[PDB]
Amino acid sequence: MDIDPYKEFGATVELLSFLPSDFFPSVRDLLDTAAALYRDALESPEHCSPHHTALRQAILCWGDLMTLATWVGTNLEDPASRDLVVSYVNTNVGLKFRQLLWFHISCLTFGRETVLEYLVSFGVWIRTPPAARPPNAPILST
Amino acid sequence: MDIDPYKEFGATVELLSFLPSDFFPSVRDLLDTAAALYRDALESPEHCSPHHTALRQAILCWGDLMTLATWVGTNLEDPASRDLVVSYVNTNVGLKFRQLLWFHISCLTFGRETVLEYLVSFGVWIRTPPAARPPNAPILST
Ligand SMILES: [Cl-]
Ligand SMILES: [Cl-]
Ligand SMILES: [Cl-]
Repeated sequence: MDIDPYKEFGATVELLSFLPSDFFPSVRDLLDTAAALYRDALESPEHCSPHHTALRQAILCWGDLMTLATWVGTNLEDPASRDLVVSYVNTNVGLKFRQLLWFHISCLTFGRETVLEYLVSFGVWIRTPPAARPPNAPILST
Repeated sequence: MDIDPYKEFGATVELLSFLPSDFFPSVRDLLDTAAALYRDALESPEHCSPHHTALRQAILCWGDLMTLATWVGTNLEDPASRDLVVSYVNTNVGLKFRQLLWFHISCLTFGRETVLEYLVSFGVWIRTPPAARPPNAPILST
């Protein structure tokens, strides 16, 4: 089987991958922000929206991923398990889940429709040769 | 925060934990049932249910778990192997993923409410002496 966590929301993995990695904030900064704003909504008994329903599972899934990454990097007596877990987290799943947190939090702050257009706008800007774009890349607001 | 993934769906971690860990099918079977019933709906871009939105996310991050497992057995010496990491996973979050997959799939097949009422009745039924219960077990259907 094969699923795109973004398809049901009107985006894809490729649309987010077209953003540069350094653009997304850290896993901890996103987690902090997700609490401060939607602490109350996330811990509620009402699916506030499919964005809330996705954000709860994603956040909990990542903690499962992080428990495993901890066990593998600490309790394997092979020393290369450190570098393998650091690589796995940076290279692979940390950035994949940094995008996912950012998408659903921004859809909740600026609305799904606003956020999507910002992707496509960012998409032309990056694809555009530098002397032909504005020095500042696009920016998200209401 | 502290997010119960069952709370927006009327249940709690303790209610799923109220059934014996023997009871929930392997993660592999549940994926097969999930792909055999809601493949096209889960891959659909249509939000089909808050259960759908949540099932999609659980499916993908079981894969992120097994992907890490693979790295360890591939990139490290064979005493630390994929079989070791996976044995760790299934000991840990393995049941947690079986309960989730079951709850959300079985909530799609039968009514959600059917499932919740089953959880309590089946849970007490297996705990009751044969002499002091009805002979026929609480069951799920429509
Ligand atoms: Cl971080
Ligand atoms: Cl392109
Ligand atoms: Cl008991």
